[PDB]
Amino acid sequence: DLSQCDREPIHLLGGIQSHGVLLAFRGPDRLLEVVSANAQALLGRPPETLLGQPVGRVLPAEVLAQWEPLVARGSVRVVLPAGAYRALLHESDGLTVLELEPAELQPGMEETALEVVRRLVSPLAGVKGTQALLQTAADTVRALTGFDRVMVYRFDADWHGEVLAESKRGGMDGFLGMHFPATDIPVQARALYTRNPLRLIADARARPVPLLPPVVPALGRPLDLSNSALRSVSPVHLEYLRNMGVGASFSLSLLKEGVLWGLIACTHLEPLHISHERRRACEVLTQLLALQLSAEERAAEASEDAHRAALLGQLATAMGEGGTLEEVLEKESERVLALTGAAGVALLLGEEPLLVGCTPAQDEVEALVAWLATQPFQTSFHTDRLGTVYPPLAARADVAAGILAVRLAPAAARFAIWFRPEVARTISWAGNPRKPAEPEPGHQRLHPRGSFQAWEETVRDTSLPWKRADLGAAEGFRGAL
Ligand SMILES: *C/C=C1/C(=C/C2=NC(=C\c3[nH]c(/C=C4\NC(=O)C(C=C)=C4C)c(C)c3CCC(=O)O)/C(CCC(=O)O)=C2C)NC(=O)[C@H]1C
Repeated sequence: DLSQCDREPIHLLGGIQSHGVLLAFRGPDRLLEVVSANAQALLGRPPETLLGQPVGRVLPAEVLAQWEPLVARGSVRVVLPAGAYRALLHESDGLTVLELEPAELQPGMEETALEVVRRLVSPLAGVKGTQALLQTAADTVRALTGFDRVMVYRFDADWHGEVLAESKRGGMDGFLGMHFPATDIPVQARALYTRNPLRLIADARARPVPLLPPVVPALGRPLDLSNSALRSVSPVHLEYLRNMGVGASFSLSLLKEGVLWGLIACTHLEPLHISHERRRACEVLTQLLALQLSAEERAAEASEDAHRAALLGQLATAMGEGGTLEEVLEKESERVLALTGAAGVALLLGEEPLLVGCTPAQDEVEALVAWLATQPFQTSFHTDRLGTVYPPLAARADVAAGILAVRLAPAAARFAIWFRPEVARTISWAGNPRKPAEPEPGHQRLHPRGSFQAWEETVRDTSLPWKRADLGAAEGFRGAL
């Protein structure tokens, strides 16, 4: 992909976080093949001397005595000398990978989890706007995690993001409404998070624990840690969190109708571990928000549709109430523009264009009509930045930053073109986006940027996007012309 942020193979770093232990076994004798260098944390004896041993001679009796439900469920609670641990299994590179990490200590967590689910599945939830949905999603995740700050972060069209909503304890500073470059979460990070929706950085300042040996010897590269709960993250991102003053981090992928829409990102000023079962509870809340968002969006799409269907009906009644088509369209100007949420429309019904609302002058309409007759667009053409593809109108963002054109004749140049002004938006970046990272001379190390202080730009010359109901309304109005 684009830069070297994207090139770091974050699933192949060969380290796990220090609060857990990892063990990987091969073949039917279950021979210890990959083990973390801290494995004495939970194995009585030094890990390098257990490379090669069958699992019955490696693992504590405790874990062994739970081996059956472990194998069949992929997850079980074990009570070690060192406390209650949560043991997880998965498969990677032809190995069975056992991960142990401290287990949930509150017997009532799940009970607490069901109560915050209620807040978010609630009878008529999200009824005071989807902003209120985002806030409640932030509120319930922080209520359940104890994280100092919880945010809802949304990826925009170019994969830079913005904070839509924030929930934070009193005195925490936040980033509500701020924008962040796409490189802050690079492309191979976003692909990993599409397949693994959860990740915890329990202590941003702790050192990664290496795996032994540093390659899986069959393959000659490190063990793949894509599906590991204990995967230690890219050192650059740990530096990023240090620069933010963040001691611990936990984020959840928001997948909406197949694709990565955003994250629920949590941060804490001190280290903080969240149990595997408490993070699975937070995942239920994220899927719940994604469900509520989809439901609310489809409903909005449906209600908008009915509005445009009401309109063409009111225009149909209006025609055939007397007069010519140009006559009734002129009187029904407001409805004609409403169909696509436009400020103006030019109709080429044969002769010189009929100009309704604010449109460019007659001559600019004639030039554009002649140019649209050249392009390939089947039946309808639309853009929200006319000026990047049609320079003669590039300076008239006041009346024609976006257009929506429909063909009224096969080879002839007959069209309805709706126009939209620009919509200026003043955005605050968290840091200077022209300098999204501080590379070392020679560009081999790379470091995060040093400051996240507000940096303001106004985006000009672009209209509100054309909505699906806009294109539907226009297609339906071609018949009447
Ligand atoms: C040149 C490389 C860069 C880089 C690398 C990077 N970032 C990664 C993960 C990650 N970044 C964020 C960003 C944010 N956290 C916030 O709170 C906000 C806004 C308020 C932002 C924009 C997040 C949330 C994550 C996910 C991990 C987490 O802490 O929850 C990764 C992948 C880490 C991994 O191993 O998975 C990489 C490689 N960041 C840069 O800024 C540049 C320099």
